[PDB]
Amino acid sequence: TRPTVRPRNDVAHKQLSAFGEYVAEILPKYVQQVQVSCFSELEICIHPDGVIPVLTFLRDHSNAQFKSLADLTAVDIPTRQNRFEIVYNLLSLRFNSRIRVKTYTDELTPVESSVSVYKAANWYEREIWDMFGVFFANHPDLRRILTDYGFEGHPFRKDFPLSGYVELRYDDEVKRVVAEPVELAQEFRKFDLNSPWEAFPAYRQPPE
Amino acid sequence: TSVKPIFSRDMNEAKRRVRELYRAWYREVPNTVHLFQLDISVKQGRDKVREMFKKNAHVTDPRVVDLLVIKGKMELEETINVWKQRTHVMRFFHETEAPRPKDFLSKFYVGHDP
Amino acid sequence: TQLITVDEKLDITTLTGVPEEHIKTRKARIFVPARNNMQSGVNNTKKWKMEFDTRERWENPLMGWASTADPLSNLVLTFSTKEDAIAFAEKNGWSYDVEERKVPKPKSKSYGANFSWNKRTRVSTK
Amino acid sequence: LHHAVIPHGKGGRSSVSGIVATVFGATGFLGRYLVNHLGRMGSQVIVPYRCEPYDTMHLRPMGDLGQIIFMDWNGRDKDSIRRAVEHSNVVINLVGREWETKNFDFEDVFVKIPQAIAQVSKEAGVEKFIHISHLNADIKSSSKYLRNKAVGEKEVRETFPEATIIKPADIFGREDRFLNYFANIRSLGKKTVKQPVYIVDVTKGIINAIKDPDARGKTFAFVGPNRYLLFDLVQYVFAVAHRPWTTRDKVERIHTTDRTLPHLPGLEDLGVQATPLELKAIEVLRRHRTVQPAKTV
Amino acid sequence: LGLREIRIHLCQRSPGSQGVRDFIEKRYVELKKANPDLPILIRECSDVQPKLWARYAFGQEKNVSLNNFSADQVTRALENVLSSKA
Amino acid sequence: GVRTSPTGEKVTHTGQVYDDEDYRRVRFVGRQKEVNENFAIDLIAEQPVSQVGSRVISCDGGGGALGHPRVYINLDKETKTGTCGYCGLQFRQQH
Amino acid sequence: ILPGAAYTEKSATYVNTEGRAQQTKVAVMPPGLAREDWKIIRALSEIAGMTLPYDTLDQVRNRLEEVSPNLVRYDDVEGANYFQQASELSKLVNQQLLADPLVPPQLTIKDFYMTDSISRASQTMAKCVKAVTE
Ligand SMILES: NC(=O)C1=CN([C@@H]2O[C@H](COP(=O)(O)OP(=O)(O)OC[C@H]3O[C@@H](n4cnc5c(N)ncnc54)[C@H](OP(=O)(O)O)[C@@H]3O)[C@@H](O)[C@H]2O)C=CC1
Ligand SMILES: [Zn+2]
Repeated sequence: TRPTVRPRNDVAHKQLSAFGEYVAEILPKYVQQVQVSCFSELEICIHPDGVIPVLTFLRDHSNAQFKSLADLTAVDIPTRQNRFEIVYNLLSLRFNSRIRVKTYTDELTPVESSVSVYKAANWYEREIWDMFGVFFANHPDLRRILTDYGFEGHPFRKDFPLSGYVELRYDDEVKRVVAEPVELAQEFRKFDLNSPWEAFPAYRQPPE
Repeated sequence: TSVKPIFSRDMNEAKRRVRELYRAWYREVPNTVHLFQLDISVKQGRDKVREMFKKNAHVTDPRVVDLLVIKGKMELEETINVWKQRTHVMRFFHETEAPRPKDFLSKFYVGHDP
Repeated sequence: TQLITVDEKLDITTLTGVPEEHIKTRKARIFVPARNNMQSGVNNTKKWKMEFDTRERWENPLMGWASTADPLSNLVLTFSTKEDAIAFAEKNGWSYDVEERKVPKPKSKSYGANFSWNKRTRVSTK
Repeated sequence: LHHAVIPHGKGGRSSVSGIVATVFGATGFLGRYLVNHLGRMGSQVIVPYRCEPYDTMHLRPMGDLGQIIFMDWNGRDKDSIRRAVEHSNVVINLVGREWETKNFDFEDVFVKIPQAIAQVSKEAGVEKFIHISHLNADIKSSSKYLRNKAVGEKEVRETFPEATIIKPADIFGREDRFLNYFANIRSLGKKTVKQPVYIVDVTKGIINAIKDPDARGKTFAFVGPNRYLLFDLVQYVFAVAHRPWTTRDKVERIHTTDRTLPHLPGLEDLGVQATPLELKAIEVLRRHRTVQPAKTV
Repeated sequence: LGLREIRIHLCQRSPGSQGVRDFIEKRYVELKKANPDLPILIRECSDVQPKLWARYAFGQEKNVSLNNFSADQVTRALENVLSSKA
Repeated sequence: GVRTSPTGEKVTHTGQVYDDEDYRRVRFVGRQKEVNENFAIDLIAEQPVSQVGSRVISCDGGGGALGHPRVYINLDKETKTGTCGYCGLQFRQQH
Repeated sequence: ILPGAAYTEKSATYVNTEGRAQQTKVAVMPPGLAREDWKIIRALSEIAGMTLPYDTLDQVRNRLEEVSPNLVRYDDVEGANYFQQASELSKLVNQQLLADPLVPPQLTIKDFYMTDSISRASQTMAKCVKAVTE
């Protein structure tokens, strides 16, 4: 498996598993899962009440020092009853390492804003308000950042269509750019691409 | 059934926030018609405010009406600060849109939609 | 305390920005998609799908393209179970209907049955 | 009915309204808003233009792709009229000048060219023909405008007997020559009574006259909801505008009272609620700003 | 102006339909012999409650719940239908 | 191999032409309907049938890697020639 | 003539020979000015001044449940009892058997391909009939 296969990094896998045990036993109040992928990335799946206690810890513990918030993300998985998955990506420049802190919410449960831990988050979770509708409590200035000012709905939800519900055109009667219910001259052609054969038997789910 | 609140513990505090938001919109509407130099009246903009509040009047969940007050305050903050243009304020008034057929018969005449 | 009790039915239709025309006139369909009979694989019959009723597609006068006015025309949602799809349809106010999962029943196979002494299940060729 | 002209869609920009319109005089004040209101339903608008193509550019965002066909024409060339109308199912005439020129008098613009358009539209098989007269069109009128427009109305009626002939009184809008004439005059007040009609009301009247099969062969009178004396109307215009090119034929039409024709149907018989001038005069005359309403009769 | 059809909805297995079931096993046949040109549509279904629809002239329909009735009560409701004719 | 409808409109290699009572001819008024006049169904019929001495022939369209994928055409039927499914070149067993 | 929707053009309840009610879905829309069938009948009833008490498809199906509630229980065969009582009613009138032998209207594959208005308007079915007759 030399030329074309990605070489597995076992040292980083061992170190991230050990540090994941470390985080899981320092913070048992909030940590729900700890996992390490085959390409050696550590995910710490926590309860949403511990956004501030975990992320401060990783920012301030002498064996963590995750002083950088690389990215903050939501993922909409509608079959989960807590359909939004808030993903923090942290960088420790001291220990040259990355950690992922994942948590959950639905449309109505507010996540605590992490601006007091990382100020970097100030726009990012603001984007999570704009794209997903996840509310962040105790945010300094929570409002839309990317959508238009009269925009209704949250676009990166997966029950939101690819085109919107409204589209703009200039109207010469009212002398104004106006919004109208969307009509496409060519509908977006949905392609059903998934093969009916199983691709990865290592990821086979057990039947009912 | 035990959920985490947003601002309001029940519907009384929630209706209080709805009521303060309606007060703020009612106060803002003449300034909006002036500085955007809209071609509507203050009565008409306040009727659109009342229409947007009474559209959501069927809701019995405190968290949903908390988020509705949050989004109404975001709309008002984008209107007081001149962040909307005239176009975004007048998108509430569907002026260029043709009136939809409302009865069964004209919806039968124009097409396939229920 | 820091928790409140809401006994109400979950409804987020006022928050999702969806126009009312595409809430109370659309029929969500919750179903496991049938296996494509061009093929023997079953990996597409594993999950539940929520689709909607198809609306009018017409001919574009310029190019002949399929013009639509339906925003929910390409919206297919994927769910692990039936109850997740039903909870998601009820959460969004979509009137739905549910087809049950149709599995193939357990067949009784025997290669020796192709060569019976007295039964009609003999093969005449192989 | 042909399969390409059956209406489809929900009546938006990419829809098909089933209306194939040849709008003569689409580059004017009325043609602007008529081609706007047609192009937003998804109508095949044919715009024959006389002018520079630059002066037609504002008509281009009004419809979807291929839904406005611009083509050259000439009033004294019937071949170009046939080249414009032979595919349409409706032909709307909006050709007009407030002044007579070196090459086109009032008889050319109001008698010759509408009769030519209506005759070539009759012989090409066009289903619907709409012609726009003026409310005060009279044979014994004091102004040559109204005399030639009455003669042209009579000729259009006798050469296309199913022509919907429409009488607007005085049309106001952002590009009018009625309130913008009074705002830029800085002539007097007389016993002249006027009821001015709004341009979107006239445009909705023309489109509802296209859609109505009862409007064939009728004559409609599009008037405003309120009759004003000329003096307090002009004072209301100078009041809204924050104030303290012409010809004598224009002055003869300003001092012509808008006649009352109760036997002709109006905007309400096409389903248009006529907008009063106090709702739209601020929208028209906001540009002239560097108010108690007028009295009706 | 007159009765036009009778519709009897019932379950196959619910106990509330039991008397309705006992109405059909014994008393339907001489019912149908007495009204040979009257459509008495018996409609069994899975988990419905028993019901007696009477359709009259010009589309008018009356509705009698036959739930938990004995066969005599079903007989009396049905003969009230046959004798009323509103 | 173009021909013309009674409206004076050219018929494409597909066979598309608008009707007389179709309004959509107005798009070519003052302009032109652009058709391609090299119909491929007439051009491939000008190619002579290749006589070969084998039972199965291979065809890649000519040019090697510049043609189509190389397919194998059987030539057992003497009633019909064997046509390339990509290029349309036809072959006959000469025996 | 009232142009109606075909079975691919409407969501529509059909019941097979074993009593199983089923529903089509809309695949394409009816061409031109053609409409769904009960929409046409309901619009006619509103023009005639005897407006039927339904507006949407769910309300039609509520009426359809009112007339027989097994027409809204999809992919469900409902058991039908009472063979004894129908057989006792069948013994009343003694209709006489004719001397004509039982001949089905479809004897060969020739008569299979065209039975209704969709199959007779098919060119594929015409090619099938022309192939099996030669
Ligand atoms: N208040 C009003 O304006 C009223 C108007 N009407 C009638 O409604 C119609 C439209 O009015 P309105 O919009 O104000 O008119 P405009 O003056 O704004 O424009 C008239 C149109 O006709 C075209 N046109 C004029 N003369 C000729 C000609 N000799 N040959 C070819 N085209 C010509 C112009 O084209 P181009 O751009 O090339 O000059 C222009 O597109 C007219 O017939 C007018 O008489 C009736 C009652 C009231
Ligand atoms: Zn080849």
